[PDB]
Amino acid sequence: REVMANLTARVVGAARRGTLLEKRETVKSVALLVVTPDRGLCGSLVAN
Amino acid sequence: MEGLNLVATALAVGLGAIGPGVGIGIIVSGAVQAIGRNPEIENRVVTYMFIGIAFTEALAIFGLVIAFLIGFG
Repeated sequence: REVMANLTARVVGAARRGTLLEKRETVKSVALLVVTPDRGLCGSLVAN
Repeated sequence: MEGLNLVATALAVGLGAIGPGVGIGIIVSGAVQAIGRNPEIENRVVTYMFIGIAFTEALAIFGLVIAFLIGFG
């Protein structure tokens, strides 16, 4: 995180601001990574 | 003989072309690369580039002036 903070503070206004750092406007598709337990008996955690 | 002044002026202008020409070429290449690397500071480096040019061409100008003196008196 510290190295990434230094690198992001270094680069400003680049060509489409990198690739993974690109603030791509007109958002049309969002992918979600949800992490859940493999087994039950957790309580309200999986439901929450 | 007779063409010594002409040879002198030609050599002076040619040397003031070979030196300052490569100098301003290096100046422009370095400034363009620096601008491509950092467009935010461009103004400053551009001014510095111009200052360098305003020096280098000046030397060539001096040579041309000297040649013109040899051409005239």
